[PDB]
Amino acid sequence: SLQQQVAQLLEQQPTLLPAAMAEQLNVTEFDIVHALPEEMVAVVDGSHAQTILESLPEWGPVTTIMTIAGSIFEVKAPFPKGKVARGYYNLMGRDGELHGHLKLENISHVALVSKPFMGRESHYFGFFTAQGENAFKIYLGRDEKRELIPEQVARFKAMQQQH
Amino acid sequence: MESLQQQVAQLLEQQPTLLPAAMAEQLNVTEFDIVHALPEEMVAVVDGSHAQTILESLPEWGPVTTIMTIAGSIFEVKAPFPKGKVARGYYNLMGRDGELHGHLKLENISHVALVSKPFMGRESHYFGFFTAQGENAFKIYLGRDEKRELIPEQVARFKAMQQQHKQ
Repeated sequence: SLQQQVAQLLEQQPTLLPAAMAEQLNVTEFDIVHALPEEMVAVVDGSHAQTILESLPEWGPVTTIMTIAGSIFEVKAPFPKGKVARGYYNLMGRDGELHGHLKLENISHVALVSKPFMGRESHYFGFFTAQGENAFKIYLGRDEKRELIPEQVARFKAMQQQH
Repeated sequence: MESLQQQVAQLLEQQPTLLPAAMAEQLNVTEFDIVHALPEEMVAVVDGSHAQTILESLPEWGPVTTIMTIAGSIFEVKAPFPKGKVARGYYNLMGRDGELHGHLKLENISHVALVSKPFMGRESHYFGFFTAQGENAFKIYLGRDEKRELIPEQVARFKAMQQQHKQ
């Protein structure tokens, strides 16, 4: 299939994030995610990710990344809690946190993903669409030092196969 | 069959709550077309070439709310605006604590709008950033205090800016 059809580049062409390889292979970033090595990804049913999202505050510091029009926005803070109101998954941040409303209903799939970049591991949650597009991602937060909380990564790997 | 301007004004008086994106769906146009069709007093449109400059002025302003929309999900950052420096591909943001971090492609912003349109029945102002396609990349709303009111300084500054680019 595709995974096999191009694992040449990863990580022989190291440093290639899924979104960009999508272009070389002309398939959704999700297609790449599916095509990633089993070690690398942990694909999940996308329906009602509000509970996985609800677990997020416990984790600690995280970085929330959304990219629109080629601009990248990231907020480095603990994930907000949340409640469902007016049909959406709404805000629950108090300070320096993330707001405000998340239509998760349009999220078809969630992929827990861990791919090392530039000689360094990288672990995040990738949120997708039926279209396969990448709505946004949650990268594991980091200490004062450049990388990750040791407690969190354990949860990340613990996710596969399931808790 | 009226001008887009007339359709939009009509839409204002009949459905004030409607956001310009929603309006965009309503009349089957890009968001820039509505914002540009808004009543003359209500909006200034400045070249995207000046985008950077405007952002460079914002860290002084104080706390603002940067909002973006992806896949029906809306994301808001209530914080002051980070200073920035152009490196490699982008205008890179230097965020501290609560401030937002990122890399903005100011080259792919063809237009910047200063829009004074009431939000949820209240006084509201925002900077809109538009691609060449006419889609709204992101918005920067003027900040509110704890008592839910705007900040006099920000509104004075923003109004003066509108006035400038109104020629």
